[PDB]
Amino acid sequence: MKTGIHPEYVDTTVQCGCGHSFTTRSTKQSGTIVVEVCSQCHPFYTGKQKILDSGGRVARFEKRYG
Amino acid sequence: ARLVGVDLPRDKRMEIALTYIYGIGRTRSNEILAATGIDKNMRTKDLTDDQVTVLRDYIEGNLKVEGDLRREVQADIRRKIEIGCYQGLRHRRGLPVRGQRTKTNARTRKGPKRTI
Amino acid sequence: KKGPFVDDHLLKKVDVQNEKNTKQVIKTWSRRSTIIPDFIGHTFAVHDGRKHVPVFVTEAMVGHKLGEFAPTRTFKGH
Amino acid sequence: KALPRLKQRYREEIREALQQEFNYANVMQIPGVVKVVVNMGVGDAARDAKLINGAINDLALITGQKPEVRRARKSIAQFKLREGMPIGARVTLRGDRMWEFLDRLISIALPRIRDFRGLSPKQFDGTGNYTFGLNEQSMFHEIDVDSIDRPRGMDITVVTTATNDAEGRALLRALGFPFKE
RNA sequence: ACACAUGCUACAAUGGCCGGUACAAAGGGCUGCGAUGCCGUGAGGUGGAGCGAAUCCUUUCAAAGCCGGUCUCAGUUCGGAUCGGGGUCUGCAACUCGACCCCGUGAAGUCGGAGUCGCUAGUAAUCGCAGAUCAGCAACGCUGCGGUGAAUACGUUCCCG
Repeated sequence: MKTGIHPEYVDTTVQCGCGHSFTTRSTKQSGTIVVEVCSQCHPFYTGKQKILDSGGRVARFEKRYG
Repeated sequence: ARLVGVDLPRDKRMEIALTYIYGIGRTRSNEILAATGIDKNMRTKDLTDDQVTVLRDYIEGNLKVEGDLRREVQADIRRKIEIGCYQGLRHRRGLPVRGQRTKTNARTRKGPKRTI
Repeated sequence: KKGPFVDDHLLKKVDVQNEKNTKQVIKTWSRRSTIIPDFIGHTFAVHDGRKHVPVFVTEAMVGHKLGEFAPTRTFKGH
Repeated sequence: KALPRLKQRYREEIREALQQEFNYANVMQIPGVVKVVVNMGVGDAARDAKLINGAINDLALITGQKPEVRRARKSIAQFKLREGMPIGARVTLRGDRMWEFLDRLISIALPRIRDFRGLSPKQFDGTGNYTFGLNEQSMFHEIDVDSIDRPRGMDITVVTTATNDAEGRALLRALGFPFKE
């Protein structure tokens, strides 16, 4: 590592809304990150919703209901 | 502030700050801000991250947004352009779909002008 | 949003077609309804006035009225 | 902290389970991340002189390294190039910088991108290296979202000791990196 | 793919949006106009008071106006085209081709080159209202009704008849 050219590299404490907390080295001067994302990926859920999204024959039978 | 995926501005009221997302206009802002409880007069600088939490969970839970709406529609337009409809033909040729005037106006579908 | 149309002549013909499990090209006058999903699979010779165009009906056709899987106007420009 | 967190779990769990999955029969044979290099874009060289210092600054404070400015091998005429113009810098990460960058992006950068469905498993080379595209930026909470006028994108490469490709799929699957069949 | 012509909505603060509130004129109505009430977010649905109408219905009728709050000059709380989903009504039937409502979507457009048009007082300008045709409507059209309401005319040299 060279001395003076690299930015300061500090410990941090990352917190999400649910409180699931992370401790890392980082570049932030604040020493913390107040984030809205945790290790709760929505791809698993988003993908399911997207898969669920198609199919309209049923919807038509919906309007017509007999 | 940050929300569902739209970067909120510096100084806007909440019933306008919610509007900058693809799924929300003015009326959805007047119904979302009535259901959740955030004052519509609140600026974006004065917004709370817990208000981002409750508001965010509400409007991803009970309403659809950017990716759903867009690759969402854009699956319905390509749906009617695959099956061979007449509105499919209008989306093919680049013409107005509602069967409206094509002789003089409907320049917003043909676009920029070439003159012969 | 209540009782949708139905094309009663095509309705009588369609039922006969699917009871016997027979599929036949149909010269059809009707431009007005693809009413039930009972019409799925039947080939419709749609009549734009001048000739009959064969149209296969699949699951996505439900909710599009029958005539404009065949267009009535012709345009090229040059 | 004796071990970075990703490496805290890597030094026991992913290695023991990856031996479970593949019977190399030899310790030591057992893939791990070598470097994480972060190529940088631009292509505005010749067209605009000022931005590349925007990219030097950009690579830095996403991770804390001074990106080394990498320039043109040759002047190729159509896309205005000139031998020796700066066209994007890159930063090579290895060790504590590699792992702290990885865990942070993993638990921070990947979830935020709008409509972030996943990452393709297909994007390997012949030998187990994974590269994917960050089109805009501001996936990172290190960059303040009003400091940032135009979006500077970047490639991020993970380079492993994976002699195959499903070796690297298996590592980067067990390591907390997303994918989507 | 185009080019012309008459209109309408605009490009914002003399403005937009929310709340409160005051004032018209004329008209229209039988297999028509249809109230209170109830169901809807809203087009509307259910129901039929009462009227062939200075009586009943079109609500006691308006909108611009006034009082108040918010927005702070920005491609925006300007602008509504377009497009997606979801509906209602009319009709045997809304695909080619109806209007209206709801949710989203949110483009051009920063007062407009040469040229050119209208208007001399309740006029111009702007604001709603009704009617005929009509089951429904392409009505921003046409014919009318009223509301608020200016500037300028030195004068025949010049253009037009």
